[PDB]
Amino acid sequence: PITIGKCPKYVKSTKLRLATGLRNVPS
Amino acid sequence: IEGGWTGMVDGWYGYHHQNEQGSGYAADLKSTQNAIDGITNKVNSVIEKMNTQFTAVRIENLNKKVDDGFLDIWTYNAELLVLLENERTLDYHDSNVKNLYEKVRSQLKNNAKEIGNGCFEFYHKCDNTCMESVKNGTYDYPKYSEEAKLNREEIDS
Amino acid sequence: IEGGWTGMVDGWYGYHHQNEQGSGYAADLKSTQNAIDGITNKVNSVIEKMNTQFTAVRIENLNKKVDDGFLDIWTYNAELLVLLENERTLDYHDSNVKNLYEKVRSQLKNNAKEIGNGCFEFYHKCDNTCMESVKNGTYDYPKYSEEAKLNREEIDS
Amino acid sequence: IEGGWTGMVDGWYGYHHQNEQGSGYAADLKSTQNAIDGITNKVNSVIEKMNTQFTAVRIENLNKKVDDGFLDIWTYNAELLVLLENERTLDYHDSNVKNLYEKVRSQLKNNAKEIGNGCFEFYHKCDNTCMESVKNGTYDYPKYSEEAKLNREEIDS
Amino acid sequence: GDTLCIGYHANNSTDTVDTVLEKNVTVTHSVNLLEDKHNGKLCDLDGVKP
Repeated sequence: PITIGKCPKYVKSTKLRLATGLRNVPS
Repeated sequence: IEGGWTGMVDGWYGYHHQNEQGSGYAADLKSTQNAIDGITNKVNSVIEKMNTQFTAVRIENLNKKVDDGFLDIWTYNAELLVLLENERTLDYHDSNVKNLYEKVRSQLKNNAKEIGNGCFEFYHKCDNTCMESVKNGTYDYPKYSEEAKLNREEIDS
Repeated sequence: IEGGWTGMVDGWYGYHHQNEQGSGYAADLKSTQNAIDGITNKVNSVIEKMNTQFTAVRIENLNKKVDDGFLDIWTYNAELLVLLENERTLDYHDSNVKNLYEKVRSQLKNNAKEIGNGCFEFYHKCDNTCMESVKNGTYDYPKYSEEAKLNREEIDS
Repeated sequence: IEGGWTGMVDGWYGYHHQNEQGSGYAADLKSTQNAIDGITNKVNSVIEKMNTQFTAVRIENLNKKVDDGFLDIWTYNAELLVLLENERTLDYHDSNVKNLYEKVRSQLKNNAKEIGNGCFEFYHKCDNTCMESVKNGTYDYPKYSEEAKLNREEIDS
Repeated sequence: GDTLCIGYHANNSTDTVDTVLEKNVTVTHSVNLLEDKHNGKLCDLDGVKP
Protein backbone atom coordinates (compact mmCIF):
# COMPACT_ATOMS: atom_id res chain seq x y z
CA PRO A 1 0.00 0.00 0.00
CA ILE A 2 2.98 2.40 0.34
CA THR A 3 3.94 3.63 -3.17
CA ILE A 4 5.88 6.63 -4.64
CA GLY A 5 5.33 8.22 -8.09
CA LYS A 6 3.05 6.90 -10.89
CA CYS A 7 1.99 3.63 -9.16
CA PRO A 8 -1.11 1.39 -9.67
CA LYS A 9 -3.76 1.94 -6.92
CA TYR A 10 -3.20 -0.59 -4.12
CA VAL A 11 -5.85 -3.32 -3.80
CA LYS A 12 -6.22 -6.18 -1.27
CA SER A 13 -7.49 -8.82 -3.75
CA THR A 14 -6.04 -11.75 -5.66
CA LYS A 15 -7.73 -11.61 -9.09
CA LEU A 16 -9.42 -8.80 -11.08
CA ARG A 17 -10.01 -9.91 -14.68
CA LEU A 18 -12.56 -8.24 -16.94
CA ALA A 19 -14.22 -10.43 -19.54
CA THR A 20 -13.59 -8.93 -22.96
CA GLY A 21 -14.84 -11.83 -25.08
CA LEU A 22 -17.32 -14.66 -25.47
CA ARG A 23 -18.13 -17.50 -23.16
CA ASN A 24 -15.77 -20.13 -24.51
CA VAL A 25 -17.95 -23.22 -24.96
CA PRO A 26 -16.46 -25.47 -27.68
CA SER A 27 -18.32 -28.42 -29.26
CA ILE B 1 -27.77 -21.17 -29.88
CA GLU B 2 -25.46 -22.96 -27.44
CA GLY B 3 -22.51 -23.79 -29.66
CA GLY B 4 -19.19 -22.00 -29.92
CA TRP B 5 -17.39 -22.37 -33.23
CA THR B 6 -13.65 -22.94 -33.08
CA GLY B 7 -13.58 -22.53 -36.86
CA MET B 8 -14.50 -18.82 -36.65
CA VAL B 9 -10.92 -17.43 -36.66
CA ASP B 10 -12.11 -14.20 -38.32
CA GLY B 11 -14.69 -12.80 -35.90
CA TRP B 12 -16.59 -13.11 -32.65
CA TYR B 13 -19.86 -13.46 -34.58
CA GLY B 14 -20.38 -15.15 -37.91
CA TYR B 15 -22.01 -17.54 -40.30
CA HIS B 16 -21.61 -21.15 -41.43
CA HIS B 17 -22.86 -21.88 -44.93
CA GLN B 18 -23.38 -25.21 -46.74
CA ASN B 19 -24.37 -24.72 -50.37
CA GLU B 20 -23.54 -26.52 -53.60
CA GLN B 21 -20.35 -24.46 -53.94
CA GLY B 22 -18.96 -25.44 -50.56
CA SER B 23 -19.15 -25.05 -46.80
CA GLY B 24 -17.52 -22.26 -44.84
CA TYR B 25 -17.11 -20.37 -41.60
CA ALA B 26 -17.27 -16.63 -42.36
CA ALA B 27 -17.24 -13.82 -39.83
CA ASP B 28 -19.18 -10.56 -39.82
CA LEU B 29 -16.53 -7.86 -39.38
CA LYS B 30 -19.05 -5.11 -38.60
CA SER B 31 -20.62 -6.79 -35.56
CA THR B 32 -17.33 -7.92 -33.99
CA GLN B 33 -15.73 -4.52 -34.68
CA ASN B 34 -18.55 -2.69 -32.89
CA ALA B 35 -18.34 -5.25 -30.08
CA ILE B 36 -14.61 -4.63 -29.61
CA ASP B 37 -15.15 -0.86 -29.74
CA GLY B 38 -17.88 -0.99 -27.10
CA ILE B 39 -15.96 -3.29 -24.78
CA THR B 40 -12.81 -1.15 -25.12
CA ASN B 41 -14.87 1.84 -23.98
CA LYS B 42 -16.48 -0.24 -21.20
CA VAL B 43 -13.01 -1.34 -19.93
CA ASN B 44 -11.85 2.34 -19.90
CA SER B 45 -14.95 3.35 -17.85
CA VAL B 46 -14.29 0.39 -15.47
CA ILE B 47 -10.65 1.55 -14.93
CA GLU B 48 -12.32 4.82 -13.71
CA LYS B 49 -12.32 3.52 -10.13
CA MET B 50 -11.41 6.69 -8.14
CA ASN B 51 -8.96 5.07 -5.65
CA THR B 52 -6.75 8.22 -5.47
CA GLN B 53 -8.47 8.97 -2.10
CA PHE B 54 -5.51 9.97 0.17
CA THR B 55 -4.70 12.53 2.92
CA ALA B 56 -1.27 14.25 2.60
CA VAL B 57 -1.51 15.17 6.35
CA ARG B 58 -5.42 6.82 20.23
CA ILE B 59 -5.54 8.79 16.97
CA GLU B 60 -2.88 7.00 14.98
CA ASN B 61 -4.69 3.76 15.80
CA LEU B 62 -7.94 5.36 14.60
CA ASN B 63 -6.39 6.51 11.32
CA LYS B 64 -4.92 2.98 11.09
CA LYS B 65 -8.28 1.17 11.64
CA VAL B 66 -10.08 3.66 9.31
CA ASP B 67 -7.66 3.38 6.34
CA ASP B 68 -7.63 -0.43 6.66
CA GLY B 69 -11.41 -0.87 6.89
CA PHE B 70 -12.05 1.49 3.98
CA LEU B 71 -9.47 -0.48 1.99
CA ASP B 72 -11.35 -3.75 2.52
CA ILE B 73 -14.71 -2.08 1.81
CA TRP B 74 -13.46 -0.67 -1.49
CA THR B 75 -11.77 -3.91 -2.57
CA TYR B 76 -15.08 -5.69 -2.05
CA ASN B 77 -16.85 -2.94 -4.00
CA ALA B 78 -14.32 -3.16 -6.84
CA GLU B 79 -14.68 -6.93 -7.13
CA LEU B 80 -18.43 -6.19 -7.23
CA LEU B 81 -18.01 -3.81 -10.17
CA VAL B 82 -15.91 -6.48 -11.88
CA LEU B 83 -18.54 -9.19 -11.35
CA LEU B 84 -21.34 -6.90 -12.53
CA GLU B 85 -19.68 -5.75 -15.74
CA ASN B 86 -18.34 -9.23 -16.49
CA GLU B 87 -21.94 -10.39 -16.66
CA ARG B 88 -22.81 -7.19 -18.53
CA THR B 89 -20.26 -7.77 -21.30
CA LEU B 90 -21.25 -11.44 -21.57
CA ASP B 91 -24.92 -10.42 -21.90
CA TYR B 92 -23.88 -7.80 -24.47
CA HIS B 93 -22.28 -10.61 -26.48
CA ASP B 94 -25.50 -12.64 -26.26
CA SER B 95 -27.52 -9.67 -27.53
CA ASN B 96 -25.12 -9.18 -30.45
CA VAL B 97 -25.65 -12.77 -31.58
CA LYS B 98 -29.41 -12.25 -31.24
CA ASN B 99 -29.26 -9.14 -33.44
CA LEU B 100 -27.27 -10.95 -36.12
CA TYR B 101 -29.92 -13.67 -36.09
CA GLU B 102 -32.71 -11.11 -36.51
CA LYS B 103 -30.83 -9.46 -39.39
CA VAL B 104 -30.86 -12.83 -41.16
CA ARG B 105 -34.50 -13.68 -40.36
CA SER B 106 -35.68 -10.29 -41.68
CA GLN B 107 -34.19 -10.78 -45.14
CA LEU B 108 -34.97 -14.47 -45.51
CA LYS B 109 -38.66 -14.34 -44.44
CA ASN B 110 -40.39 -17.53 -45.69
CA ASN B 111 -37.74 -18.32 -48.31
CA ALA B 112 -36.03 -20.21 -45.45
CA LYS B 113 -36.94 -22.42 -42.48
CA GLU B 114 -35.29 -22.01 -39.03
CA ILE B 115 -33.82 -25.54 -38.57
CA GLY B 116 -32.83 -24.88 -34.92
CA ASN B 117 -30.70 -22.67 -32.62
CA GLY B 118 -29.36 -20.27 -35.30
CA CYS B 119 -29.68 -22.27 -38.56
CA PHE B 120 -31.70 -21.50 -41.73
CA GLU B 121 -32.49 -23.99 -44.49
CA PHE B 122 -33.19 -22.04 -47.66
CA TYR B 123 -36.05 -23.38 -49.74
CA HIS B 124 -34.15 -21.99 -52.75
CA LYS B 125 -30.50 -22.44 -53.73
CA CYS B 126 -27.82 -19.95 -52.67
CA ASP B 127 -24.47 -19.35 -54.28
CA ASN B 128 -21.74 -17.76 -52.22
CA THR B 129 -22.98 -14.74 -54.16
CA CYS B 130 -26.46 -15.33 -52.71
CA MET B 131 -24.87 -16.13 -49.32
CA GLU B 132 -22.69 -13.01 -49.19
CA SER B 133 -25.83 -11.15 -50.28
CA VAL B 134 -27.45 -12.11 -46.97
CA LYS B 135 -24.22 -11.31 -45.11
CA ASN B 136 -23.82 -8.05 -47.08
CA GLY B 137 -27.43 -7.22 -46.21
CA THR B 138 -28.56 -7.30 -49.85
CA TYR B 139 -30.68 -10.47 -50.12
CA ASP B 140 -33.98 -9.81 -51.91
CA TYR B 141 -37.09 -11.77 -50.95
CA PRO B 142 -38.80 -11.65 -54.42
CA LYS B 143 -35.84 -13.13 -56.36
CA TYR B 144 -36.68 -16.58 -54.96
CA SER B 145 -40.12 -15.94 -53.47
CA GLU B 146 -42.15 -18.33 -55.63
CA GLU B 147 -39.13 -20.63 -55.99
CA ALA B 148 -39.44 -21.34 -52.26
CA LYS B 149 -43.25 -21.60 -52.27
CA LEU B 150 -43.05 -24.45 -54.78
CA ASN B 151 -40.76 -26.44 -52.50
CA ARG B 152 -43.01 -25.56 -49.56
CA GLU B 153 -45.68 -27.47 -51.49
CA GLU B 154 -43.34 -30.48 -51.22
CA ILE B 155 -43.40 -30.17 -47.42
CA ASP B 156 -47.16 -29.49 -47.49
CA SER B 157 -48.03 -32.80 -49.19
CA ILE C 1 -42.88 -13.39 -26.11
CA GLU C 2 -40.55 -10.59 -27.22
CA GLY C 3 -43.03 -8.04 -28.53
CA GLY C 4 -44.33 -4.93 -26.82
CA TRP C 5 -47.74 -3.74 -27.98
CA THR C 6 -48.16 -0.01 -28.45
CA GLY C 7 -51.87 -0.64 -28.98
CA MET C 8 -52.39 -1.73 -25.36
CA VAL C 9 -53.42 1.70 -23.97
CA ASP C 10 -55.55 0.05 -21.26
CA GLY C 11 -53.10 -2.13 -19.34
CA TRP C 12 -49.56 -3.39 -18.86
CA TYR C 13 -50.70 -6.93 -19.72
CA GLY C 14 -53.36 -7.94 -22.18
CA TYR C 15 -54.75 -9.84 -25.11
CA HIS C 16 -55.04 -9.43 -28.88
CA HIS C 17 -57.96 -11.25 -30.47
CA GLN C 18 -58.78 -11.89 -34.15
CA ASN C 19 -62.16 -13.55 -34.59
CA GLU C 20 -64.97 -13.20 -37.12
CA GLN C 21 -66.39 -10.26 -35.17
CA GLY C 22 -63.19 -8.22 -35.26
CA SER C 23 -59.68 -7.76 -33.96
CA GLY C 24 -58.79 -5.96 -30.75
CA TYR C 25 -56.24 -5.09 -28.11
CA ALA C 26 -57.83 -5.60 -24.68
CA ALA C 27 -56.11 -5.28 -21.33
CA ASP C 28 -56.52 -7.38 -18.20
CA LEU C 29 -57.25 -4.85 -15.44
CA LYS C 30 -56.69 -7.35 -12.61
CA SER C 31 -53.10 -8.24 -13.51
CA THR C 32 -51.95 -4.67 -14.17
CA GLN C 33 -53.73 -3.42 -11.02
CA ASN C 34 -51.93 -5.97 -8.85
CA ALA C 35 -48.68 -5.10 -10.63
CA ILE C 36 -49.10 -1.40 -9.86
CA ASP C 37 -50.02 -2.17 -6.25
CA GLY C 38 -46.96 -4.37 -5.75
CA ILE C 39 -44.56 -1.93 -7.38
CA THR C 40 -46.00 0.97 -5.36
CA ASN C 41 -45.24 -1.02 -2.20
CA LYS C 42 -41.79 -1.97 -3.55
CA VAL C 43 -40.97 1.73 -4.25
CA ASN C 44 -42.06 2.66 -0.67
CA SER C 45 -39.76 -0.07 0.77
CA VAL C 46 -36.90 1.17 -1.49
CA ILE C 47 -37.36 4.77 -0.20
CA GLU C 48 -36.67 3.17 3.26
CA LYS C 49 -32.95 3.89 2.89
CA MET C 50 -31.99 4.95 6.46
CA ASN C 51 -29.69 7.90 5.54
CA THR C 52 -30.70 9.91 8.66
CA GLN C 53 -27.34 8.80 10.20
CA PHE C 54 -25.99 12.05 11.77
CA THR C 55 -24.14 13.19 14.94
CA ALA C 56 -25.50 16.40 16.57
CA VAL C 57 -22.11 16.78 18.39
CA ARG C 58 -6.15 15.94 13.69
CA ILE C 59 -9.70 15.12 14.79
CA GLU C 60 -11.67 17.48 12.59
CA ASN C 61 -9.76 16.04 9.64
CA LEU C 62 -10.68 12.54 10.85
CA ASN C 63 -14.37 13.40 11.17
CA LYS C 64 -14.02 15.01 7.71
CA LYS C 65 -12.43 11.91 6.06
CA VAL C 66 -14.90 9.58 7.87
CA ASP C 67 -18.12 11.44 6.89
CA ASP C 68 -16.90 11.75 3.28
CA GLY C 69 -15.86 8.11 2.86
CA PHE C 70 -19.08 6.81 4.42
CA LEU C 71 -20.99 9.10 2.05
CA ASP C 72 -19.34 7.55 -1.01
CA ILE C 73 -19.78 4.02 0.39
CA TRP C 74 -23.50 4.57 0.96
CA THR C 75 -24.06 6.23 -2.43
CA TYR C 76 -22.51 3.17 -4.07
CA ASN C 77 -24.70 0.92 -1.90
CA ALA C 78 -27.83 2.91 -2.79
CA GLU C 79 -27.13 2.72 -6.52
CA LEU C 80 -26.69 -1.02 -5.88
CA LEU C 81 -30.14 -1.28 -4.29
CA VAL C 82 -31.52 0.63 -7.27
CA LEU C 83 -29.86 -1.69 -9.80
CA LEU C 84 -31.02 -4.79 -7.91
CA GLU C 85 -34.66 -3.81 -7.58
CA ASN C 86 -34.79 -2.42 -11.11
CA GLU C 87 -33.99 -5.92 -12.32
CA ARG C 88 -36.38 -7.30 -9.70
CA THR C 89 -39.36 -5.26 -10.92
CA LEU C 90 -38.54 -6.07 -14.55
CA ASP C 91 -38.40 -9.79 -13.69
CA TYR C 92 -41.68 -9.38 -11.78
CA HIS C 93 -43.22 -8.01 -14.98
CA ASP C 94 -41.91 -11.01 -16.93
CA SER C 95 -43.46 -13.40 -14.39
CA ASN C 96 -46.80 -11.60 -14.61
CA VAL C 97 -46.92 -12.11 -18.38
CA LYS C 98 -46.01 -15.77 -17.83
CA ASN C 99 -48.88 -16.21 -15.36
CA LEU C 100 -51.37 -14.64 -17.75
CA TYR C 101 -50.19 -17.07 -20.42
CA GLU C 102 -50.68 -20.03 -18.07
CA LYS C 103 -54.17 -18.80 -17.17
CA VAL C 104 -55.04 -18.95 -20.87
CA ARG C 105 -53.39 -22.34 -21.54
CA SER C 106 -55.23 -23.93 -18.60
CA GLN C 107 -58.69 -23.06 -19.91
CA LEU C 108 -58.00 -23.68 -23.58
CA LYS C 109 -56.32 -27.12 -23.24
CA ASN C 110 -56.41 -28.85 -26.66
CA ASN C 111 -59.22 -26.68 -28.05
CA ALA C 112 -56.37 -24.37 -29.14
CA LYS C 113 -52.83 -24.60 -30.56
CA GLU C 114 -49.96 -22.38 -29.29
CA ILE C 115 -48.95 -20.64 -32.58
CA GLY C 116 -45.82 -19.06 -31.02
CA ASN C 117 -44.57 -16.68 -28.28
CA GLY C 118 -47.95 -15.98 -26.61
CA CYS C 119 -50.51 -16.77 -29.35
CA PHE C 120 -53.33 -19.37 -29.41
CA GLU C 121 -55.21 -20.50 -32.52
CA PHE C 122 -58.56 -21.88 -31.43
CA TYR C 123 -59.68 -24.97 -33.27
CA HIS C 124 -63.23 -23.73 -32.65
CA LYS C 125 -64.75 -20.30 -33.29
CA CYS C 126 -64.85 -17.63 -30.58
CA ASP C 127 -67.17 -14.66 -30.36
CA ASN C 128 -66.10 -11.71 -28.27
CA THR C 129 -68.44 -13.45 -25.84
CA CYS C 130 -66.26 -16.57 -26.10
CA MET C 131 -63.14 -14.35 -26.01
CA GLU C 132 -64.19 -12.37 -22.93
CA SER C 133 -65.07 -15.75 -21.44
CA VAL C 134 -61.38 -16.69 -21.56
CA LYS C 135 -60.42 -13.24 -20.29
CA ASN C 136 -63.15 -13.38 -17.62
CA GLY C 137 -61.85 -16.82 -16.64
CA THR C 138 -65.07 -18.58 -17.64
CA TYR C 139 -64.16 -20.53 -20.80
CA ASP C 140 -65.40 -24.13 -20.64
CA TYR C 141 -63.43 -26.90 -22.35
CA PRO C 142 -66.44 -29.21 -23.11
CA LYS C 143 -68.49 -26.56 -24.99
CA TYR C 144 -66.17 -26.93 -27.99
CA SER C 145 -64.25 -30.08 -27.05
CA GLU C 146 -65.34 -32.33 -29.92
CA GLU C 147 -65.71 -29.29 -32.20
CA ALA C 148 -61.93 -28.88 -31.97
CA LYS C 149 -61.16 -32.61 -32.27
CA LEU C 150 -62.89 -32.69 -35.65
CA ASN C 151 -60.68 -29.92 -36.99
CA ARG C 152 -57.66 -31.65 -35.44
CA GLU C 153 -58.54 -34.51 -37.80
CA GLU C 154 -57.99 -31.98 -40.62
CA ILE C 155 -54.44 -31.37 -39.37
CA ASP C 156 -53.96 -35.12 -38.78
CA SER C 157 -54.62 -36.09 -42.41
CA ILE D 1 -38.30 -28.01 -17.83
CA GLU D 2 -40.47 -26.09 -15.36
CA GLY D 3 -41.87 -28.91 -13.25
CA GLY D 4 -40.75 -30.06 -9.83
CA TRP D 5 -41.49 -33.68 -9.01
CA THR D 6 -42.75 -34.40 -5.51
CA GLY D 7 -42.41 -38.11 -6.30
CA MET D 8 -38.59 -37.90 -6.47
CA VAL D 9 -37.91 -38.85 -2.81
CA ASP D 10 -34.53 -40.36 -3.76
CA GLY D 11 -32.63 -37.48 -5.37
CA TRP D 12 -32.54 -33.85 -6.43
CA TYR D 13 -32.29 -34.91 -10.08
CA GLY D 14 -33.89 -37.91 -11.70
CA TYR D 15 -35.96 -39.69 -14.29
CA HIS D 16 -39.59 -40.68 -14.83
CA HIS D 17 -40.11 -43.73 -17.02
CA GLN D 18 -43.31 -45.16 -18.56
CA ASN D 19 -42.68 -48.46 -20.32
CA GLU D 20 -44.65 -51.69 -20.65
CA GLN D 21 -43.24 -52.91 -17.33
CA GLY D 22 -44.42 -49.91 -15.34
CA SER D 23 -43.95 -46.25 -14.53
CA GLY D 24 -41.50 -44.90 -11.98
CA TYR D 25 -39.68 -41.97 -10.45
CA ALA D 26 -35.99 -42.89 -10.12
CA ALA D 27 -33.21 -40.61 -8.95
CA ASP D 28 -29.64 -40.33 -10.22
CA LEU D 29 -27.49 -40.69 -7.09
CA LYS D 30 -24.30 -39.49 -8.80
CA SER D 31 -25.61 -36.07 -9.85
CA THR D 32 -27.32 -35.28 -6.53
CA GLN D 33 -24.29 -36.53 -4.56
CA ASN D 34 -21.95 -34.22 -6.48
CA ALA D 35 -24.46 -31.40 -6.04
CA ILE D 36 -24.55 -31.89 -2.26
CA ASP D 37 -20.75 -32.10 -2.13
CA GLY D 38 -20.32 -28.87 -4.09
CA ILE D 39 -22.92 -26.95 -2.11
CA THR D 40 -21.42 -28.17 1.19
CA ASN D 41 -18.08 -26.75 0.05
CA LYS D 42 -19.79 -23.55 -1.17
CA VAL D 43 -21.50 -23.08 2.26
CA ASN D 44 -18.11 -23.56 4.03
CA SER D 45 -16.51 -20.88 1.77
CA VAL D 46 -19.51 -18.55 2.45
CA ILE D 47 -19.06 -18.98 6.25
CA GLU D 48 -15.51 -17.58 5.57
CA LYS D 49 -16.74 -14.04 6.22
CA MET D 50 -13.78 -12.52 8.15
CA ASN D 51 -15.80 -10.60 10.80
CA THR D 52 -13.12 -11.15 13.51
CA GLN D 53 -12.02 -7.51 12.85
CA PHE D 54 -11.57 -6.09 16.41
CA THR D 55 -9.18 -3.76 18.33
CA ALA D 56 -8.14 -5.00 21.82
CA VAL D 57 -7.14 -1.36 22.68
CA ARG D 58 -14.43 13.51 20.90
CA ILE D 59 -12.52 10.27 20.33
CA GLU D 60 -14.81 7.80 22.05
CA ASN D 61 -17.63 9.23 19.94
CA LEU D 62 -15.46 8.75 16.84
CA ASN D 63 -14.66 5.13 17.72
CA LYS D 64 -18.41 4.76 18.41
CA LYS D 65 -19.54 6.21 15.03
CA VAL D 66 -16.79 4.24 13.18
CA ASP D 67 -17.56 0.80 14.70
CA ASP D 68 -21.30 1.33 14.13
CA GLY D 69 -21.02 2.48 10.51
CA PHE D 70 -18.61 -0.32 9.60
CA LEU D 71 -21.06 -2.76 11.21
CA ASP D 72 -23.91 -1.59 8.96
CA ILE D 73 -21.64 -1.57 5.88
CA TRP D 74 -20.53 -5.15 6.51
CA THR D 75 -24.05 -6.41 7.27
CA TYR D 76 -25.16 -5.01 3.92
CA ASN D 77 -22.15 -6.63 2.25
CA ALA D 78 -22.88 -9.98 3.92
CA GLU D 79 -26.51 -9.95 2.83
CA LEU D 80 -25.09 -9.19 -0.64
CA LEU D 81 -22.86 -12.28 -0.53
CA VAL D 82 -25.90 -14.28 0.56
CA LEU D 83 -28.06 -12.98 -2.30
CA LEU D 84 -25.30 -13.59 -4.84
CA GLU D 85 -24.52 -17.16 -3.86
CA ASN D 86 -28.20 -18.01 -3.39
CA GLU D 87 -28.66 -17.23 -7.06
CA ARG D 88 -25.37 -19.02 -7.78
CA THR D 89 -26.46 -22.29 -6.15
CA LEU D 90 -29.88 -22.09 -7.82
CA ASP D 91 -28.19 -21.58 -11.21
CA TYR D 92 -25.85 -24.48 -10.38
CA HIS D 93 -28.94 -26.65 -9.87
CA ASP D 94 -30.32 -25.54 -13.24
CA SER D 95 -27.03 -26.46 -14.94
CA ASN D 96 -27.05 -29.89 -13.29
CA VAL D 97 -30.48 -30.66 -14.73
CA LYS D 98 -29.25 -29.45 -18.13
CA ASN D 99 -26.25 -31.79 -17.97
CA LEU D 100 -28.44 -34.77 -17.07
CA TYR D 101 -30.61 -33.94 -20.08
CA GLU D 102 -27.57 -33.83 -22.37
CA LYS D 103 -26.35 -37.17 -21.00
CA VAL D 104 -29.67 -38.68 -22.07
CA ARG D 105 -29.80 -36.97 -25.49
CA SER D 106 -26.27 -38.16 -26.33
CA GLN D 107 -27.08 -41.84 -25.86
CA LEU D 108 -30.55 -41.80 -27.35
CA LYS D 109 -29.71 -39.88 -30.58
CA ASN D 110 -32.54 -40.49 -33.12
CA ASN D 111 -33.85 -43.62 -31.38
CA ALA D 112 -35.99 -41.15 -29.39
CA LYS D 113 -37.95 -37.92 -29.92
CA GLU D 114 -37.82 -35.00 -27.42
CA ILE D 115 -41.56 -34.71 -26.54
CA GLY D 116 -41.05 -31.45 -24.58
CA ASN D 117 -39.25 -29.86 -21.58
CA GLY D 118 -37.19 -32.92 -20.53
CA CYS D 119 -39.13 -35.88 -22.00
CA PHE D 120 -38.03 -38.51 -24.57
CA GLU D 121 -40.36 -40.85 -26.46
CA PHE D 122 -38.35 -43.87 -27.56
CA TYR D 123 -39.15 -45.11 -31.04
CA HIS D 124 -38.19 -48.57 -29.72
CA LYS D 125 -39.33 -50.37 -26.57
CA CYS D 126 -37.38 -50.14 -23.31
CA ASP D 127 -37.44 -52.55 -20.41
CA ASN D 128 -36.37 -51.29 -17.02
CA THR D 129 -33.20 -53.05 -18.13
CA CYS D 130 -33.10 -50.78 -21.19
CA MET D 131 -34.14 -47.83 -18.99
CA GLU D 132 -31.49 -48.42 -16.32
CA SER D 133 -29.09 -48.82 -19.24
CA VAL D 134 -29.68 -45.17 -20.13
CA LYS D 135 -29.48 -44.19 -16.45
CA ASN D 136 -26.38 -46.38 -15.97
CA GLY D 137 -24.88 -44.72 -19.04
CA THR D 138 -24.79 -47.97 -21.04
CA TYR D 139 -27.50 -47.53 -23.69
CA ASP D 140 -26.24 -48.51 -27.16
CA TYR D 141 -27.58 -46.72 -30.24
CA PRO D 142 -27.18 -49.67 -32.70
CA LYS D 143 -29.21 -52.18 -30.63
CA TYR D 144 -32.42 -50.43 -31.70
CA SER D 145 -31.13 -48.18 -34.50
CA GLU D 146 -33.12 -49.64 -37.40
CA GLU D 147 -35.95 -50.59 -35.02
CA ALA D 148 -36.54 -46.86 -34.52
CA LYS D 149 -36.08 -45.94 -38.20
CA LEU D 150 -38.94 -48.25 -39.14
CA ASN D 151 -41.30 -46.47 -36.76
CA ARG D 152 -39.98 -43.13 -38.01
CA GLU D 153 -41.37 -44.25 -41.38
CA GLU D 154 -44.77 -44.37 -39.62
CA ILE D 155 -44.40 -40.70 -38.68
CA ASP D 156 -43.03 -39.90 -42.16
CA SER D 157 -46.13 -41.14 -44.00
CA GLY E 1 -31.37 -28.04 -49.22
CA ASP E 2 -28.78 -25.29 -48.78
CA THR E 3 -28.46 -24.00 -45.22
CA LEU E 4 -26.94 -21.02 -43.42
CA CYS E 5 -26.16 -20.99 -39.70
CA ILE E 6 -25.25 -18.28 -37.19
CA GLY E 7 -22.81 -18.79 -34.35
CA TYR E 8 -20.14 -17.30 -32.15
CA HIS E 9 -16.40 -17.67 -31.67
CA ALA E 10 -14.79 -20.30 -29.40
CA ASN E 11 -11.01 -20.63 -28.75
CA ASN E 12 -8.69 -22.79 -26.59
CA SER E 13 -8.40 -20.25 -23.72
CA THR E 14 -8.25 -21.21 -20.04
CA ASP E 15 -9.05 -17.62 -19.01
CA THR E 16 -11.56 -17.63 -16.14
CA VAL E 17 -13.64 -14.57 -15.20
CA ASP E 18 -16.27 -14.23 -12.46
CA THR E 19 -19.84 -13.21 -13.29
CA VAL E 20 -22.59 -12.57 -10.76
CA LEU E 21 -24.64 -15.71 -11.44
CA GLU E 22 -21.62 -17.95 -12.03
CA LYS E 23 -17.99 -17.93 -10.83
CA ASN E 24 -14.95 -19.26 -12.78
CA VAL E 25 -16.38 -19.38 -16.36
CA THR E 26 -14.07 -19.95 -19.39
CA VAL E 27 -13.97 -16.76 -21.49
CA THR E 28 -12.38 -16.41 -24.94
CA HIS E 29 -10.49 -13.16 -24.21
CA SER E 30 -9.99 -11.37 -20.89
CA VAL E 31 -8.00 -8.38 -19.65
CA ASN E 32 -6.20 -8.36 -16.29
CA LEU E 33 -6.06 -5.29 -14.05
CA LEU E 34 -3.92 -6.51 -11.11
CA GLU E 35 -0.08 -6.51 -10.99
CA ASP E 36 1.68 -8.59 -8.29
CA LYS E 37 4.46 -9.97 -10.52
CA HIS E 38 6.62 -6.83 -10.10
CA ASN E 39 7.30 -7.28 -6.34
CA GLY E 40 10.78 -5.90 -7.20
CA LYS E 41 12.87 -7.04 -4.17
CA LEU E 42 15.05 -3.94 -4.89
CA CYS E 43 14.68 -0.18 -4.14
CA ASP E 44 15.72 1.64 -7.36
CA LEU E 45 15.57 5.41 -8.03
CA ASP E 46 12.15 7.05 -8.44
CA GLY E 47 12.77 9.77 -11.07
CA VAL E 48 15.90 10.68 -9.02
CA LYS E 49 18.18 9.23 -6.26
CA PRO E 50 16.63 8.34 -2.85
